[PDB]
Amino acid sequence: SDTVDIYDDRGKLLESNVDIMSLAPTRNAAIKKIILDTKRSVAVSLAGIQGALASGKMGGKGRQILGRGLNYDLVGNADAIAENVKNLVQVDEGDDTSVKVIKGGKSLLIQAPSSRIAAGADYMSATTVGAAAVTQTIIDMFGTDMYDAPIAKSAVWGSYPQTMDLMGGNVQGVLSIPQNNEGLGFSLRNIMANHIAAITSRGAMNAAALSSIYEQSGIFEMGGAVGMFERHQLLGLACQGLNANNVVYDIVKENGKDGTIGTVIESIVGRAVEDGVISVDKTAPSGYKFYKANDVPMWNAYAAAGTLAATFVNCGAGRAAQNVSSTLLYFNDILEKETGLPGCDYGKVQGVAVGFSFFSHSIYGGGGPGVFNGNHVVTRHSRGFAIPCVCAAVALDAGTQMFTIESTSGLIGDVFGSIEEFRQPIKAVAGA
Amino acid sequence: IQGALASGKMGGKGRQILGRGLNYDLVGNADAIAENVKNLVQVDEGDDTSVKVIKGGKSLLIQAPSSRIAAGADYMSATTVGAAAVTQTIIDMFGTDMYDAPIAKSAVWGSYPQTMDLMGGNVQGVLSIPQNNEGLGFSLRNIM
Amino acid sequence: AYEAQYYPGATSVGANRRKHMSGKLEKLREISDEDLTAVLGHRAPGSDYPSTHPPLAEMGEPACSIREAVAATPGAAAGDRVRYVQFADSMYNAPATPYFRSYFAAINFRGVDPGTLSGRQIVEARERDMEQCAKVQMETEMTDPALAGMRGATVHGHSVRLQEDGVMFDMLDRRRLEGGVIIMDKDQVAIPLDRKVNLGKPMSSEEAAKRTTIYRVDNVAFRDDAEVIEWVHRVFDQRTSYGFQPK
Amino acid sequence: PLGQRAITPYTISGTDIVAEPDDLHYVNNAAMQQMWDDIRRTCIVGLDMAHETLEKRLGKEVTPETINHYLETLNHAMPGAAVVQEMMVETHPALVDDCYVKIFTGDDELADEIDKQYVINVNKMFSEEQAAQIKASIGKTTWQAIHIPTIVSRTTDGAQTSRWAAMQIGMSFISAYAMCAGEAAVADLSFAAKHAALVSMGEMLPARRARGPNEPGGLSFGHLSDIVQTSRVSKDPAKIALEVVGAGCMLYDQIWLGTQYATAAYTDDILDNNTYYDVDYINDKYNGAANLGTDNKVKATLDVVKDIATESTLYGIETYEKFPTALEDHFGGSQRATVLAAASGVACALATGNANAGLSGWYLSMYVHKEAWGRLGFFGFDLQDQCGATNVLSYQGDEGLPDELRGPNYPNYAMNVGHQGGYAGIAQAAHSGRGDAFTVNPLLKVCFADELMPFNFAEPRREFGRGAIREFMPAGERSLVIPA
Amino acid sequence: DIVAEPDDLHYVNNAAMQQMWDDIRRTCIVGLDMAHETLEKRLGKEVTPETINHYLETLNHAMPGAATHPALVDDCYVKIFTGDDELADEIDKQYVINVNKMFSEEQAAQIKASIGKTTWQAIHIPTIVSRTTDGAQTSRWAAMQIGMSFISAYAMCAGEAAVADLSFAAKHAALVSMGEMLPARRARGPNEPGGLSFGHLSDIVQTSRVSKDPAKIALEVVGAGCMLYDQIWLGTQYATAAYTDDILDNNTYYDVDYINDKYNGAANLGTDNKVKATLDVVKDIATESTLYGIETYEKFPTALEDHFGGSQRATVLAAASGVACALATGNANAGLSGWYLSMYVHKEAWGRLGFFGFDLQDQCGATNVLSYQGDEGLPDELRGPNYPNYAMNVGHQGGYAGIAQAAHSGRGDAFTVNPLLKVCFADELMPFNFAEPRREFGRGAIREFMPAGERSLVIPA
Repeated sequence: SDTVDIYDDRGKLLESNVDIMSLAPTRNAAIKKIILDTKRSVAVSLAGIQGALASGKMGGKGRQILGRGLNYDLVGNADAIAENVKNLVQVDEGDDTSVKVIKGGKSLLIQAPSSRIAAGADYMSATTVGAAAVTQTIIDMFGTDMYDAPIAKSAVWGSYPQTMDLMGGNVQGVLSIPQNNEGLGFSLRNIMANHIAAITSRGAMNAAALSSIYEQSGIFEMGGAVGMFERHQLLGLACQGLNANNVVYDIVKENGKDGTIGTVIESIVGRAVEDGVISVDKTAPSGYKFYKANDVPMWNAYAAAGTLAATFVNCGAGRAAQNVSSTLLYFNDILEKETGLPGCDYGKVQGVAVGFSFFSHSIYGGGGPGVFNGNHVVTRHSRGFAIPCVCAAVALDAGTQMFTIESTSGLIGDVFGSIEEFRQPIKAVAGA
Repeated sequence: IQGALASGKMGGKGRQILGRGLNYDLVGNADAIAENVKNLVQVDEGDDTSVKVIKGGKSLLIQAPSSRIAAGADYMSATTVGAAAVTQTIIDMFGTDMYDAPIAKSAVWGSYPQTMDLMGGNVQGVLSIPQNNEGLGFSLRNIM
Repeated sequence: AYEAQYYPGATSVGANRRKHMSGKLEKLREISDEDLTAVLGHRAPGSDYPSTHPPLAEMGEPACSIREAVAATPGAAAGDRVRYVQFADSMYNAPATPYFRSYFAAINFRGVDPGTLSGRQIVEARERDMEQCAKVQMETEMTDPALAGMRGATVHGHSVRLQEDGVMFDMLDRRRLEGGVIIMDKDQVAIPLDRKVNLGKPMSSEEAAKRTTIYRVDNVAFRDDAEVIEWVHRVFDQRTSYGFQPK
Repeated sequence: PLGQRAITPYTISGTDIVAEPDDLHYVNNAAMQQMWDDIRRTCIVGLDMAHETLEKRLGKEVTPETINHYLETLNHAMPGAAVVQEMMVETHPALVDDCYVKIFTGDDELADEIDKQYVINVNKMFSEEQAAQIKASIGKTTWQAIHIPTIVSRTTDGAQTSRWAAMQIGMSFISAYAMCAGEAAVADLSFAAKHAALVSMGEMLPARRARGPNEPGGLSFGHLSDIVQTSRVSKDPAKIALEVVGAGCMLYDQIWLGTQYATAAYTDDILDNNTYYDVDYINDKYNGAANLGTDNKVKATLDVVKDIATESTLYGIETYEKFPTALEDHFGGSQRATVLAAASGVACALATGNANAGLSGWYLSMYVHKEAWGRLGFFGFDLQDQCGATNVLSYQGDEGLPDELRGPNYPNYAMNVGHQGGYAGIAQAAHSGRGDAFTVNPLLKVCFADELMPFNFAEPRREFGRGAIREFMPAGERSLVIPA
Repeated sequence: DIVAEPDDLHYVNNAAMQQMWDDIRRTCIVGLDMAHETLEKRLGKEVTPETINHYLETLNHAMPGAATHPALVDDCYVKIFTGDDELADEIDKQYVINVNKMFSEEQAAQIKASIGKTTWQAIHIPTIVSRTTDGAQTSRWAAMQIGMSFISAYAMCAGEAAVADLSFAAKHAALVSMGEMLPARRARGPNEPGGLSFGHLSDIVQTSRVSKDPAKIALEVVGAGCMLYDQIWLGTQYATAAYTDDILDNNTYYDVDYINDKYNGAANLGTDNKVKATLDVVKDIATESTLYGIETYEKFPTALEDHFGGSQRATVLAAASGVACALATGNANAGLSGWYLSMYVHKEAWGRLGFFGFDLQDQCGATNVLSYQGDEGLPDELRGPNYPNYAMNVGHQGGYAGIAQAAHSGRGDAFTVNPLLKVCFADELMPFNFAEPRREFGRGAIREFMPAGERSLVIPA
């Protein structure tokens, strides 16, 4: 039985002595609500549909159906579209279904009912039902000709069904299609770091925490937490993401003004030694203290918490998002050198950082840290202890990245930052 | 699983891993494996989880909890939780050396993760893997 | 509080690895700022520091706790571009190593991006930050100027055997030995410069073997330091055993 | 001066050159493979996002002379040659001669100072309204045409065409713009060159289908109508649509699916005769609607489709019954509905401007043919044709699509032969009747508007016939590295 | 011996590279026995060896699309092999592969015990077909061919329900493909280098059939795996990966000497003399292998200079250690643990490993070796380049295949994971020589390999 305390974005106490078994993705009600909202919610770019109907550009990248432009007025009449799409997406009368128009009508947010999620085998019910409801509204209540209907449909859907993705469509949610899963249960890992930092309004404690929420829900869905491994994952979820006993924020406030990676390592090894987690196994010649782990899930929790703390200290110093290609790597490498114990995830997050450095600093097409998710082929290996740091780095940036939050995630950010349990993940998961 | 462990035929059609035969009786004490897998699959005690044994102890029927379905985005976290629970029950009841853990794993999981499907693992659900869908929402119409 | 021991080993190369990780390095020579900026090569020497976004006091920051808790570097507070310094280190007893410069830059400097190749070692930071990091690397015993010379591309020579006067075989020569002391004119990028930068006198071969951080069967064999092989075996046994079952 | 066969030697439609049906297959004739190789090896990446990352994040000056330097660096680097100094292995020059890169811009002022040996200009390759449409479509943007080796795509697959591109793009930027050869700028450039600004004609397919990406299931009908450049060089819209019919029936019904009857959909001229008759019929009836022009078109109503499609099919039925010249093959009676349906579809699209009008004409054609003769094609023929008439003007999930975005990965069109080429021709005919510069993708009209291609995309059927009699030279052959 | 420049060894510049990948991508194996069970049970026709023979002359000459170009397509034939000698002799000697003839007695006994009494046909479609589009229509091509050959040879009409039952029993009941479908990003179809597992490439090469020294068999699979997986699936950058200048051979023979010195002959063939795999044994052999190779590099500076980049130093030390540990224990994951210990010991000895990402597969390497988590645990015989760790970056997979072969070659096994693949490529009529792959690239870099799939006869000069 492990009983952590919970601290918020600013290191104030939220809920004390919580059992870390209650923080499970399969046991915590708030994580269940968060992932059901990620399943049931989808975003509509009404201005995108209007541009597709007018200019004829739809169905993918650099495509335009020329000659059949439909001069419609979607942004101006956005509110009536919102009640009409709410009428066609709901199952019963006002069950849990909401359609909210935002930002003066350029966008829509569609919450599918909870019943449609439990009526299908996965999460794409929300995407398909929302896209079809929008298509049916813009056809029936703006008066589309019989032969003009497929243009109005492919203004909303993409090249679907010819491409298995709605490519060029104006309807998408946070989760992508299940055919785009690298593994089994990877559906809660198709969530790029720009989406997480856009959702939490570029908070760095909150983006890391909510990516921990998504990553450990994905890990439990993989069947990678059964028996004692469940405790091994939940200890890291408490310590790294969910700010257990204020450890990460305490280390950051200790190493804010002058701190480097080395001072973060000194703080975590002092905390590990003084808490009785690790002890001196043997002492070599020249007095090199060889260390052993009394609790290996807890030592991995400390190495994960130190990984996120070192991400904070090494990215806030430069105000750059690119440092977590190397911050994770060299934190875990100096941590292996310092104690003799293996780093976080027994080298898995170090390997993830190794490959992340190569695709974020070379001719191989990886790009900036803003586009990396748990389903990415490079960063999938660590069991949810790497991508929180990537989302924190993206939220911590100050404009040195062109593949930025706004350009690839403005729609998702401005629609999903309207939800309280998405801007404030720790306060939801703690419950205060 | 017993034939896979003794013979070495695991992870696909025609595959045989020679020399790593792990001789063990699984069908003889299938009740014990049943309560152990009920312990590892379940979220909490007395939930919507029931694994029951078939005639002769030749098979058992894992039903994952409703919460492992609610807490996952798709349908077949049940397959992975059941396969991992059976694998760890086999490891806990051998006393096997950890250099013979992968054999006892791929006898249950098949050739996954190298193959996108399990492909030879004795853990088998009704619906196909979500990557083996035809379109958006066709995973629930894959029953022959 | 916790006196970091940084590395295992009672040998000399364990001590030199600890000296490179800790930063308790002695200064052997001096490079001025005007020609150091010249040989970095991202700027006109003795000019204004450029920008890639407006400074943080002007364009503001989000409401972040990490931003309000981590004080950004002066080189980032002016919104400088992120530019780089990189080196190549010989395998014939160079004082530094591509990992161990990365360890040096990680422990001793705020907001850097150390990157280790087999022959390259890069530090990427803001302008005023990488200038200090490269300055501390160049003026100390950590860089032997005959051995650990600045390349920015076409870096071959970490494993190529040295010349008769102890310098790497460079396919484009930044650094030349003649006149006694080592001198260099180009930047790390392969473009020439008008000014000549003296570095200093190179270390001798025995002093290079004393100061190095490479286990070499010529000088300090890796096989005879059982203290560090025990470290490798312990961390590897822990990795394998806890990847089977973490208990 | 005597002889017997049991098979009619097919003259390629519109040409005097003739080939028997068992060397118009994609194994014997070489251009059948070469056109698909040119579809494979080609990808297009966009330069503006890469240029502005070089601009703001390095402080580097982007200018026409640096761009000329960058394209000469890339055009050296592309044929598998070393441009950044690591001791890499170079592909041999004699195996790799078909590699080049060429830009086209929406800004003519920028297009002037870039070296004309690396520029495909919109003005020199299009007419005035064509160029105005394409410059207005692509904006003032800079794009570039990537063509990787034919030997590389021939050896491994067509999914390496975007990856060899992004791997040899980034080395070119590094060598011509003096980056670090590995730093945080190169990731931005090479992710622009691989998933941000990359556009490729072949898209990904579901895993239930046992093929991969950049395979002709992903190549949409509008994409293939944009690939073939008959609309660029000729004015008669029926000729454009039937050239697309021939190219589609070759690349879709013979390569993407393997009794090889469907060669006759572009052989022996039945398809043309019918299309020229009903374009004359539309010009006589609907006041010259099917001539080139935008406002002369009739609105796509149901009765217009009914009249045009019914009249075209009764003309085809009367032609066949009057001279069953193309009949009497051992597996006869199929490729008898395909040509009638293609004629009716092109006829419906050339009058209305709507491609789904052409589809509805196609399915009306199959119904009229079936209930005139009491038989419809071979065994597996009217899966889609019996489905299709209700699937064209729908807007459901897996049903609603314009022809223009449709392709062989469409659910009805996945597994049956003899259908997709007529769909490509219909999607072309919807726009060639109004003289559009492009149908769906304006990038691929410009990208394949180039004469250095070993294939000639001006007339694909002329090239099929030209290769069918062995004066076509392909590109991906291992000429030197094998013994003699 | 005949070694040449690395310039004419790159895979596009070398014929035999291309022809062995074409041979692997054009071959499929189809089960034949339960089609005969269908024919016996509900077609009323008694299958005989004469009917089998007539089926073979129908199917072997039908490959070029007959009832394509006869001349172009020639590298096409269907052969049979059975694990049941009761019908293996009545079959014609021009369409049969005897497991007894091509193998030794105990290897043939293991093959027959693995497959039982079943009959399998080995199908090789033309190379031009596999070069035109991807090699994912080998299944569908051979499917239509064997369907046409049932309908022709056994005299049924087309279009019957029993013919439909035979149709499913023929081709999509027991189909053995080289690889399977691929996940999200690199979503290729079957019979691609991503799905070709390490046991499959161990079984495809046939040095285990024709040699008794497990070191040569292991290093042979190392060379074939390096070229195929790295250059084709991931390419390049010093492409001649660990099959030139024989440092890896020297380290492997030294390791066999060390194992047969310390342990009681544990590296020779035979499963009786195999030491059980503990961490101490892995640590001992892996550290001694790595320290020997490092001392060879630091002792001979010209070899430290010739391998100029750290990636190939790390790969040749790790592969030698991995094949050593696999021979000593008979366990393939012991070989993987030796590989990753060699990586870590090399890194700490020299303070430098590889090129930014050459350590992705290695830091999460040693921890994933003995795991039994879902996507983390797999025997090295079943692993391949589709494995989550090994998916995307060069320089590793060849040693990964050679380790699995070294495990199942140190104990003298007949096959690594498939006997169907082992017997299927045990026919010498292939253009490639799978018995000795690394000699054939010496022939393919000296312009002495004559592949098929060329189109010279149908194009002008």
